[PDB]
Amino acid sequence: DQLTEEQIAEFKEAFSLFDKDGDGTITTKELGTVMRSLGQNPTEAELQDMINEVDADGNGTIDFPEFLTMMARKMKDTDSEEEIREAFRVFDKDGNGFISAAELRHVMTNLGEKLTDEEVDEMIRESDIDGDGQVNYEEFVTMMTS
Amino acid sequence: GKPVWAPHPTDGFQVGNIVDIGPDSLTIEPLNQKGKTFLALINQVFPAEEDSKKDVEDNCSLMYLNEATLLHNIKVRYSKDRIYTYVANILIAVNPYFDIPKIYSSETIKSYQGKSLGTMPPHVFAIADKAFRDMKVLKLSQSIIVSGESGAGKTENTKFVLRYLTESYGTGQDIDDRIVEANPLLEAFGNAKTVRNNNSSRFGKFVEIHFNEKSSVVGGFVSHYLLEKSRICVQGKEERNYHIFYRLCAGASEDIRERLHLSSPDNFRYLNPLLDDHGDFIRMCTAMKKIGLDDEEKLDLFRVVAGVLHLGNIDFEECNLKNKSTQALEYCAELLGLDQDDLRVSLTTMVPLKVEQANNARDALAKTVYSHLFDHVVNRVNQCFPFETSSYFIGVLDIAGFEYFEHNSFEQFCINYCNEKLQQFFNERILKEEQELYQKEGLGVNEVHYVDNQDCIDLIEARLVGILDILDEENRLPQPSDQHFTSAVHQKHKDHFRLSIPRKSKLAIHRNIRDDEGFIIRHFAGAVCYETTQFVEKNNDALHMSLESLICESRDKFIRELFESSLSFISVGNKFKTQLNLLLDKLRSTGASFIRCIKPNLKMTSHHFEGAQILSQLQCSGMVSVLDLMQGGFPSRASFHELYNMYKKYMPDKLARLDPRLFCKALFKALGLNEIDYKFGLTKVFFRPGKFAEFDQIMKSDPDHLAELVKRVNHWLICSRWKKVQWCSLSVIKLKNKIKYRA
Ligand SMILES: Nc1ncnc2c1ncn2[C@@H]1O[C@H](COP(=O)(O)OP(=O)(O)O)[C@@H](O)[C@H]1O
Ligand SMILES: [Ca+2]
Ligand SMILES: [Ca+2]
Ligand SMILES: [Mg+2]
Repeated sequence: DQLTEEQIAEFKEAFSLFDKDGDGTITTKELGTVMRSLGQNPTEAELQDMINEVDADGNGTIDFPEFLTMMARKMKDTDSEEEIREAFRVFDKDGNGFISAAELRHVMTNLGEKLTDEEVDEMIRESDIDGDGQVNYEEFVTMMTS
Repeated sequence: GKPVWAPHPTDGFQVGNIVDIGPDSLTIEPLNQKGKTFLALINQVFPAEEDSKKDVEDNCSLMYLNEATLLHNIKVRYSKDRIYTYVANILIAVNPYFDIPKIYSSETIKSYQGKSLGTMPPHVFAIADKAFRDMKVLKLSQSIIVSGESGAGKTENTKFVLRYLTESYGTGQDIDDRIVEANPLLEAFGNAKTVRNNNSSRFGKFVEIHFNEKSSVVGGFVSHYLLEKSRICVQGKEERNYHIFYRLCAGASEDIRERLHLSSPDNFRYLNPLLDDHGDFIRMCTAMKKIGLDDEEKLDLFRVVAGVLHLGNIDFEECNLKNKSTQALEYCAELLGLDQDDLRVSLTTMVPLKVEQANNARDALAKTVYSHLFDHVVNRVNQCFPFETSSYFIGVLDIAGFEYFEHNSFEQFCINYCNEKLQQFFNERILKEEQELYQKEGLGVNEVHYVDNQDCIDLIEARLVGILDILDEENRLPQPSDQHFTSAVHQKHKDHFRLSIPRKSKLAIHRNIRDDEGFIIRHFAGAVCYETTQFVEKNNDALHMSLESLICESRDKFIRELFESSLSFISVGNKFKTQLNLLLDKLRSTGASFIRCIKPNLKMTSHHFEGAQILSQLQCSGMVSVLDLMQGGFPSRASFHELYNMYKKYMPDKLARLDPRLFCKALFKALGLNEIDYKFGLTKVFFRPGKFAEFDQIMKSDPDHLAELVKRVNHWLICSRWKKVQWCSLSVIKLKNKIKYRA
């Protein structure tokens, strides 16, 4: 897609969370599962309408370039930053401005990522630049573009 | 020195150790035979898989993909009743010679529906499913090419394909039953008990299931090729004529038996256990009613079959009819609607005919009648599932492959010509599949190539100069001669790379053939020596004007209608060339799948893997050519799941908790593997020759050092895990916004 090579590379890794069997393709089944896992609640009509735009093939499956097209829309300057802020709020469950190890665990395990409590503490420590033992918006953004 | 695969005269390959290297050959010590040595050419010695007990579903999962590792892999699988294995998309099918439980059940058919290759164990059902899905999704007709020697299982696997397709994607109506009853009905008239197969196909077929725009069944079509006409009159010891004769004699009612003047097969010249002729007649009648054959049509077919039988009982003497043959002429004339005297005249007239010439006239009339009836049966089957229009088809090709005979005549020439054209199609299609994969997976530039056999095809079929046209010219001469024909072929193609004279052969048996009595063709699978005696006779399908007029003017409408369609000369070679060219036109417009059937032994026994015989079949089916093609790039292909399960044990638990893709990503970063030799594709890791073996060696090396390599990429791994979930969160929000946008 008309994204930066680095943005495509990051979204390719994100797509593997939808494509658990991997496989190379996803259906409305995997879209909904992952969206539910991250606080979203689309209907099967909404998912089926969204997949119709990127599937001329008609088999009800989409690959990574089709997934990139499905995510694309006419956007403003402000809209892009609002999305990253919304993504951070997915992690910062209580909205206190910091992602705690407990909050990160919720996100990780909701996504089916397997990891010990020690490893969650380790991810927190690595993202934690100011050493306060938690991740703020600046640190979340710095990590996102590493 | 690691053990390798070296040639073995009966096993194909054996395990040994290279005890000495030379410029041309290697000195092999067979395993556990210290002191014993033999020489093998360097190109006949192959690396072996370290684990001799492992078995893979796809031979592309091997560390070394070669004819020896393939042979070993399919052998291990065969001993466990795993008769199906892949070579990427090609299916290898080893005849088990017994009914394997579960694998052909309706419940197993269901378990294969909509599944991609590799997501289920290798199976004929998976190939049939892929043809349906590709036809529907790509909006392109499909072909399934089923090759192999006599008795390899081509007819069984064609039948599994049609049961799979009809049960899964059929209408649920009687057309479904008509598609599955079509071939068993043709098998009565076109199949025979031979030394190699008790239910041998004596004809080639292309079976098409036609579909509409909605991928719904609208009809079917059957094309038939080269019915073996010689079998109608004469059959070798241990062999029989077409099934229908024995079935009709065994199962016909007291009424049918009386009307047709039938007795036991022992009383018919044209006729010669565990073959249930009685029960098979019952199944044939059920098939006839299922496809819609009325009792009148059933009797009309039977009358012609009985007519041919009685014609064969007409004996001559120095010529005139023998006294004992009076009842045979009467029974023949009655069933064929001819006058006893007109037939008697025709069997001994020009003007007078000797005993041998009389036999030939009787046999020529029998062969022509039976062949016309077989054409009628095929067309009648086609009439049971017709369609005005269709959008696509799924076609199954079942024809005899390239094979061994001590005496190769005109019939083997036609079959080998066919397989030369089908092998070219196979090469083109495996090359195209390899090119698609290098694009799709980002393996860069292909630069892979096979040796084309167009020159072999041209030697046979080119207009004016080809063998087929030079043969036809011979048939048209005042005094046709097999020798004059052979000389014309040698003169015209003296400089041809694909043609040789018997005199030049390393084999004394071939050198005994005079230059004008044979020729050698360098077919794709090996040189074949043809004896050209009877080529001119075998190339003529035309029945003498006297015999033709007789049978055309028959009192019976049904017999007249067999010839309704119709120097007396019809080219068998050029008729086949035309049919084969229309078949290739159809194949070239399709997406193609390949099934390689393998006969495990010459004794119809289960659990008896004859290495050398199977290796020879893999050579003659174009598989080694296929393996060379694949060796040119990335022959080792393992999915992230496969590598994760194989190698997670050698890694720290922290890495074992990752998903297969990230586990593989982390491993490649930690090992610092070069992107030339190892390609991280879409769903698999692609390795260049020997690279999967190198990688396996690194994984099996020092555990503490591997852990250190993993520790060195810890920061990168933590950042990778964070970004995966952060970018996934952005995906969900972008997807949520696209839903909102569309509303
Ligand atoms: N998969 C199979 N399962 C069971 N029996 C089989 C199978 N394949 C072949 N056979 C046996 O082998 C015989 C010969 O197979 P067939 O399909 O007629 O070979 P071909 O058509 O290649 O000459 C069959 O009649 C049957 O007895
Ligand atoms: Ca918080
Ligand atoms: Ca912090
Ligand atoms: Mg057959």
